[PDB]
Amino acid sequence: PSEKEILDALSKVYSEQVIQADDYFRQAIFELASQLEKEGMSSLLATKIDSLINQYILTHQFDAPKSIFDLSRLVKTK
Repeated sequence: PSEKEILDALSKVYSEQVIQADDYFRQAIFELASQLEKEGMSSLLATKIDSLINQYILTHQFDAPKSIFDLSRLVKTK
């Protein structure tokens, strides 16, 4: 479960029309992916993406594109 796979999974989520259409989630994902790219992965960052993706999933009543669930899965693993 590598630093790059998570970064790519973030980018996949970021590119989603429903994420692009929403200024809070778009920027949030953008910031987390930049922190990862810059500093690498961490416990903390894992926690932050987890919280953001939980928030996205719950806010949308489990109606989220596959990539969101894919990302969610990856950061849940660690």
